[PDB]
Amino acid sequence: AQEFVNCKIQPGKVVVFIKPTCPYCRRAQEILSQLPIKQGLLEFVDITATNHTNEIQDYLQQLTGARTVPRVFIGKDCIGGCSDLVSLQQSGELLTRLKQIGALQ
Repeated sequence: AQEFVNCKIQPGKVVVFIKPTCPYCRRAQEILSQLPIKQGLLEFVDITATNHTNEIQDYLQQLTGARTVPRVFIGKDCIGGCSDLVSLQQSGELLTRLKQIGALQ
């Protein structure tokens, strides 16, 4: 399953692949949704609701360098997982990363 993730991301959206069975996806949800971002851009896309985690996660491994979730895509740039997301929040690098894609408002 390649097209699901591939077509779900675009530039000029903050797409995030998640599963509700990751405790880490709940972190990323507050972490990201705490920040003032263009309405509709933050989209937590699911990897078990409508698909095959097992396939998509492996595809994400190839496409982004890691399979483990949450997996934040700030406008066709995968920033990494929640470990990286924490740096970019605390360092503030995330804010710059986002506003390029026309997010913060």
